[PDB]
Amino acid sequence: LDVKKYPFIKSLDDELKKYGGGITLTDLLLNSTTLIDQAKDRIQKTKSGDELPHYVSYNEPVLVFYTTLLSLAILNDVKLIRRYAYAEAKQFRSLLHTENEENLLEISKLLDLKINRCDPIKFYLEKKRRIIQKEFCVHFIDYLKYTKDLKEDWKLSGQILHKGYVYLDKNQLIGLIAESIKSKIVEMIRPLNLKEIPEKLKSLIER
Amino acid sequence: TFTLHQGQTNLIKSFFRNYYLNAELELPKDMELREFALQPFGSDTYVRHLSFSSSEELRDYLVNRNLPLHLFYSSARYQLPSARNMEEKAWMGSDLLFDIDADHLCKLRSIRFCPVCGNAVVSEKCERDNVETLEYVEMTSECIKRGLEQTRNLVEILEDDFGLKPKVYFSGNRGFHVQVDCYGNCALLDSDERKEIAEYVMGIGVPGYPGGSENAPGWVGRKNRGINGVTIDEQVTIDVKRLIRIPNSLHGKSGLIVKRVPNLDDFEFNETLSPFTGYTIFLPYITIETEVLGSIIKLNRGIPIKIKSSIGIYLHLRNLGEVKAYV
Ligand SMILES: [Zn+2]
Repeated sequence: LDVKKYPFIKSLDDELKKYGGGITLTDLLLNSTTLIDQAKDRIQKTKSGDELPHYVSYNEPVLVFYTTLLSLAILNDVKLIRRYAYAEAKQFRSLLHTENEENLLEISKLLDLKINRCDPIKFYLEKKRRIIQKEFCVHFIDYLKYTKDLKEDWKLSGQILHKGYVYLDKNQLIGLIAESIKSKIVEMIRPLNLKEIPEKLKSLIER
Repeated sequence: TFTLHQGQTNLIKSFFRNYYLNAELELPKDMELREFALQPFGSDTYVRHLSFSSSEELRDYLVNRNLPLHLFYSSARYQLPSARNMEEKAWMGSDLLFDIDADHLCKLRSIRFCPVCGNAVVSEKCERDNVETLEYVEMTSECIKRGLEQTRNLVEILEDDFGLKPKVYFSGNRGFHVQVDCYGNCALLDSDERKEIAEYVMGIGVPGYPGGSENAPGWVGRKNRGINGVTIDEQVTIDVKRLIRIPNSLHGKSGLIVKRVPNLDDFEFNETLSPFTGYTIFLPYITIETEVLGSIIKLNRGIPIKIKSSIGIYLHLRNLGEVKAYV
């Protein structure tokens, strides 16, 4: 699993460690030049509505991730936080669409999704004019939880459940992961809004 | 001057009392957490918010205090089954229920007459005799078969797709009721999630699967097997707070037990679904010819008849006459 691609994987404090002890994000921010601007850009690219650049395109991805979150936190724009998390998750999707099976399965576990592999089921579909097959299955109870606030496409009726489990294909699994990620973000912003920040840092991120 | 003034004692209530006196109702272990309700005879309104904690407690209340024409218990589990306010009650899980929608399924024949002159009235009262008119709904075995089908398909979807372990029960009158005693995180399914399952089982959003083998695993195979959705009453399923007519109770509209069907194939719609024995003298209100418990019975207004208790009670609760005596 590439932390360079999926920043959220790594804990902020685990990253802050490599910079010293008692190192606080603001401390780096106050002294870093690029960071705050890299965040500002991201917040813009969304404020405008343009594709967000993958995190691998950065030098300090993890640090940039947490910084754009901490900025969103300081900005105080629910509309923006929501607008961002959507654009953000979209971006991560693209990355996953090229990820390994074992890898996809890992982000789920990390993201708290109970999706696993199972003796895939094959059946003749009429749209593909060929046999289709699903190998990923979630338990119907959970699946209902996970899809509670999604769209009609996820409705259990259009689904394929067998022996208590709802069968999924890679594309589906991804969309599900993409979904938790979108939420994970909104949740990751809270612990940053926690402590008090320096007036100097505030004004910097506001300009 | 020599006219005897003596009221006919209700034998029906006798039968019921005797039944409940020895009947062994199918009660949940978490009895103390469920609210019991009951519609008494001669009263349209329910006697709710009761709460027992022993078969005996329940038995005594019925045989001594109030006799139920209809007897249920909430599907929901509470902490204060007796409380009056939802906030006080404290819901903490509800069972998963399904009920074959017999109203939609069968379309049965009904009749409105005057118990006195035994004529057909359209209105609710008979001007001639200034009496309230009655209504008879002929329940056929053709219709019971229709319900038994859907129940079959239902148990399939329940076991095959959701991997659950359903329990089937005769409604006691017009159809069936399937129930899953799920206590897991299942019991906490919100009404909306429940509505999901309901639509799934009803084949709502379900597409057709033109190609699909009969051996597909879900609606894929099912659709290709002729089945296009189970006919249930969603409201029952989506309703987190609902009354489960207690298994082994007698259905006020038939006097038939709320028996549990273990083999849908063996199920027969006889007078065997009635616990009552002896014979009863029945006095028909009207001359009619109809199917009763899977058999045609010819009735003539006024002419007493000595039939089995089963049919007797049945025909009586169905508004076709009165059970004048027992043997
Ligand atoms: Zn009349």
